Amino acid sequence: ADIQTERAYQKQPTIFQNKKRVLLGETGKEKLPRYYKNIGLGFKTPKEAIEGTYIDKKCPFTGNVSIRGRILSGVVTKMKMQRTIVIRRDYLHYIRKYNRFEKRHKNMSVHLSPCFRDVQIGDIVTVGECRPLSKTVRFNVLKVTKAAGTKKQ
Amino acid sequence: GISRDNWHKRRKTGGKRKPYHKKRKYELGRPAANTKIGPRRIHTVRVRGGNKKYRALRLDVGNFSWGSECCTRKTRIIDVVYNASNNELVRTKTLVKNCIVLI
Amino acid sequence: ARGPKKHLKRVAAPKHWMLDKLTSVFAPRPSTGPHKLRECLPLIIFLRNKLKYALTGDEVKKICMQRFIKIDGKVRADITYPAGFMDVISIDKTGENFRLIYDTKGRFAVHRITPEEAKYKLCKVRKIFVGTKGIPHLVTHDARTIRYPDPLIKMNDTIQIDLETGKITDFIKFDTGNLCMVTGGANLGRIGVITNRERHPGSFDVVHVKDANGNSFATRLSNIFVIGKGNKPWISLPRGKGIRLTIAEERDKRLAAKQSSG
Amino acid sequence: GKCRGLRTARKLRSHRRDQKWHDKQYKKAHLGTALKANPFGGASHAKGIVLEKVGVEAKQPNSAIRKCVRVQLIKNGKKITAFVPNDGCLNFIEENDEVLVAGFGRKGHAVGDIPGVRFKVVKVANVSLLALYKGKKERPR
Amino acid sequence: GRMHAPGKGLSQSALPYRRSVPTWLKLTSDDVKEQIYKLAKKGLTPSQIGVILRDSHGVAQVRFVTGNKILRILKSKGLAPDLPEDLYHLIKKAVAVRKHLERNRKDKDAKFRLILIESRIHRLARYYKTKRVLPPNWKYESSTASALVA
Amino acid sequence: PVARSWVCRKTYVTPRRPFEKSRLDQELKLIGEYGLRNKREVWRVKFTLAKIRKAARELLTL
Amino acid sequence: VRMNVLADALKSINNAEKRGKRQVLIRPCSKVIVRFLTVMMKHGYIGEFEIIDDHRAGKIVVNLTGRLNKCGVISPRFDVQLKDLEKWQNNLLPSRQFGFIVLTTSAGIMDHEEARRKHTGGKILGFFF
RNA sequence: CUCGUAGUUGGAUCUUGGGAGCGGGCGGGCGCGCCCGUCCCCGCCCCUUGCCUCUCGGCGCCCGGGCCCGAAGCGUUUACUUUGAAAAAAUUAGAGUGUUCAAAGCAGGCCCGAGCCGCCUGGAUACCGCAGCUAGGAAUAAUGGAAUAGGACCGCGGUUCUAU
RNA sequence: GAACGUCUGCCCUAUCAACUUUCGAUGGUAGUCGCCGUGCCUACCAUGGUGACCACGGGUGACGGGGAAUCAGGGUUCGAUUCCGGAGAGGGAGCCUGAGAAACGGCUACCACAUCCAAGGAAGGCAGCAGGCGCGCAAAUUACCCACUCCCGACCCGGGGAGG
Repeated sequence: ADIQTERAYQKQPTIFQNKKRVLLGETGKEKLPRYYKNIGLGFKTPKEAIEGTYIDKKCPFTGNVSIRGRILSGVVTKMKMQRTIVIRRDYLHYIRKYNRFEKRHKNMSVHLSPCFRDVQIGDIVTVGECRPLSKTVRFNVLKVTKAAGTKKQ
Repeated sequence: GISRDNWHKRRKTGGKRKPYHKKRKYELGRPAANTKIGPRRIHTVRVRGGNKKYRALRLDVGNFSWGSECCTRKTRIIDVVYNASNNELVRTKTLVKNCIVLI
Repeated sequence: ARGPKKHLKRVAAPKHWMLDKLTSVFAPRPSTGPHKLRECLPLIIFLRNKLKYALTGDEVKKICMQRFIKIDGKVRADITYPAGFMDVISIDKTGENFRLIYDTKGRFAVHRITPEEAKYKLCKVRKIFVGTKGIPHLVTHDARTIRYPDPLIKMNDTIQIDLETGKITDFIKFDTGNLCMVTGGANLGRIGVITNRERHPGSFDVVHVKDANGNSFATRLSNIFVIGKGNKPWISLPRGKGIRLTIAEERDKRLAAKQSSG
Repeated sequence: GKCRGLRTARKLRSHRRDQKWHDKQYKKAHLGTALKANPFGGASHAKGIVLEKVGVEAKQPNSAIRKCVRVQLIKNGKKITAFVPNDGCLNFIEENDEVLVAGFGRKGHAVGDIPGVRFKVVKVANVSLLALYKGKKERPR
Repeated sequence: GRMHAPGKGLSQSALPYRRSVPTWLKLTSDDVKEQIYKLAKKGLTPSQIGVILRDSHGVAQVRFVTGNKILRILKSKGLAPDLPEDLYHLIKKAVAVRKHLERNRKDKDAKFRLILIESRIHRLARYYKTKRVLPPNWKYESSTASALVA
Repeated sequence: PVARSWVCRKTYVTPRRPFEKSRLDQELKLIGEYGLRNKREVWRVKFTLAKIRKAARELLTL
Repeated sequence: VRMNVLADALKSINNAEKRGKRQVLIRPCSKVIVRFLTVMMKHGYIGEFEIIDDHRAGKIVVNLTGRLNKCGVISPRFDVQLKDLEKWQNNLLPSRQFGFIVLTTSAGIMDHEEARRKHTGGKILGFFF
């Protein structure tokens, strides 16, 4: 998009787009490459990456992340906080002193690539772990499930 | 006297990760200045792991390549026409990553 | 921790060395190489209690200087070295040559070997990240960055060097139903055809084991160690026949052979 | 009320904690007041300095005048009252000498028929009364 | 159950266990659908549509004559109403209750019914919110008291 | 820090209600039948027997 | 709301039983309390019984017999980890010579002996005598 | 004394559904066969209750394919019961075990002048919460699907495409 | 080995109910930075993260995990205390050398001290073994060897108030 104007310049360096003088090899006529780091455990390159210029250095479908350690999921709750989302992994604690359970949940912080949009409240988002990104966001968004009414078309 | 610290920062909810230990040499924040163009001056610094790395003081020339033919020469940093974080590093003439120069 | 430690404890040491509770608190630690603390043998305690040559350690240190004992085809000046499973030691003053190999349970069973079989050691492949100069050169968990292996070996096989650092000989490849001896884990003494290998994405790979006596189970990938292709391992198995006879069964054989025939 | 669902612990355990806050066997050992106002800081012994020797009344049912000493604590400094056993054992006591008094045995409380007395003496001139009467030793009186 | 009323009596109905077709005057599905559409067309409520269909034609259950019922077939036609029965009847008695109170302010014990009125419409409003016959937010602070009232 | 041993156990198990003289009827008939030294042995035998019997029994139900 | 027709069965049967009526009629029912009825029959505490069909609740008539003492209902609904099974046996039901606590789990309905025999445990809901 | 947010909870029902089912494990007349035991309990099943559509092939089996497979179970989901990796040695529950009792200890014995340049094989399991991981299970709990119409045979593709 | 790292657990407390902030508390962007990840750090941007699911606030004789006295299964009291981690080096702060250090059995300040001395100046830090002194009811000895154990060197040729 009109994305090329962050406070540096960004592109893909694998196969050179300036290798032809006439403006047919540069961004120009035929779009430059955009390398997709080997993605897997069921994961691949959906619409977004191919259809657009959606690069991020901490993207899970691109960038220098490594989805390892554990693999989890959660629910979409609060859509503020540009480029970062907060998700509740509601579980119910279990006790042995008493033979009953307790309620306790941990809220999770994830960055979400400009790839994914039209995210709405109340669905599932699957998540992975990669290199520590910041104080809170230690995770990565992968899939979005439910963005429509509950029982109709 | 400068050294990096993470637990020094407030916690997620406005609390404070209180101290529990002594500030170590693992966490360094080594102080320096920014290398403009001038007389070539460098010093090695003895850092973590006994390894020693090269901190610049001043320098003029390096290795500038060309992409559309991929060929480097050794040219002069006369000036600095843009840096990508603040509006005054242009004039300050630092030497940083993705620094923009009219050379 | 501000810096590496130097004293290891009696009680902190692994229990597979007959840990003692009145002698002291400290420990004989090794020199930190391949076949690490959890899977090593202090050769000082080997000469001290394992064959009981010198009653106490004050004399155990002497055979190295006496230059009758050697370690891994090279002279020994340290009475100890990082050395564990499959370690050949050739005492050519009483003629006793040992492999340090695992018991029914993992006691470094007293194994006597023919030095002819001992010359060619079997070494597991750690990895080939890809060699320098466009030419690969493999690594072993006994720390052998071996140059020039055979140009078809995939990881988790075992190479066969002669205490040497050149090219190699007949090599195994990890596949179905080929003999194994665990390196650690709880499956020591359970040797059998693999028969199945869950190379399952999403976790650490697992190797099913159909025992030589019948019992079927599954082990983590890292635990299993290739010992023999086909239905024969070239590695000799000591008393216990490579099968841990059950504690329920061991009642008769710990008692009609110890304290009944001696 | 008396509810019995399963995941209820958010109600269950916290209400149970709050409703625990009524036993003496909870209060007397789970809030600072008990320790910080026990007549001493807590010790089976109470060494100190005798500051005077007097008699304490009894109630007329069991009429009596028992032998009790004001001890000046060393661990804090306050004054306490302790009876002395071993019939004949008040005349020995030379005051301004470091003495042992233990609480009267009733563990933070007192016996009836000598009210106010929650302490009792063993050492005087660093010499026990249980040795003074039995004669296996003697004070440096 | 039974909060909003202190009485517990029930006298609603217990349809003939025999789910068979009524068969007194059969009056089969054709004119039944015609009357159902007419009743809904002229501006009628299912609660009284059923009463009329039981009175003149005679029905114990519309599901018996035809599988789709009144609400179902109106919803397949396009004649969905403004607000449903339980919100609307309580609204149109609330209008009367509030008229009462603010004409006789001293009735301290009819504010106690007004309050259960915002409570009943509040319960059913946050119910029909999930039913999604009402928008995802539907606001009654007595600000919706007379928007539909001329 | 030390290198001495550390292990001890209890043998002369306490009487759980000695104030009736009837458990003492047992205790004095033990010396009336075998005349040994004190009642440490009484309690040691009653511990050993309980331990063996219970080692069998609590494993029985499984 | 009205709740737990299982509990209401275990209260209505014991309401009528100590009054001695030969059969009993209970307004509500479920397939699962039917299943308890069948587990009860396999031991023979109750006899055969009839399932009156009224789609509104489903009524049950069941004969009461001198083969019974009482059967309990446990809300909340626990789980027997197959460690605690012997514990529950020894602390709820009066006898190991009759009466056998009940479990709903991943191997069908069952009482605790047959549960232990198939080596699978689960929720406690019943225990009879 | 009423209302009401979280608050903990909750109607019925959406298979506990048939066969003579078979081999095998059983209560039982009979001598695991006939069978009574809602498929008494599962591998193979049969009315049903999920998948090879995809590569090379395993006794099949037909003529590179296909009824099942694989590396492997990829067409919702969770709760919760049965599998193993892990539960740092050790305090212990603790096997074998004369410390002359007892605790203590992982110990010793067997020999003959040793005279053989010796022998026995030991110096064991289990538990190690919750939660992280692994495979079964689908009874109970929740939740979930094609209501103004779309799940499927590339239905026939106008249209714009974009390689191998 | 050593930090950095993914999910998940702490004791009391509403006479703590709305907080965290330009002084980075919320993330992105760009740039320095140290071994990196990261407002570790500065600017321009979006003003955000959290809790009535107990946040924010607190307070704890807060050392913590394996475990001890008990104890029908329940639980109860704890666990400075030989294992391990994290810790501090009379209290902070600052640093060269070192593989590893913010090393006080390397120092430089400062703190409050006080060691001396013929006052021009200097120069010290037992929560190691002994101990003293003070406290307190309360815990051992200025005994030796490193003969067990270890642990150190340029290294069976020397070194140990580690341990005995």
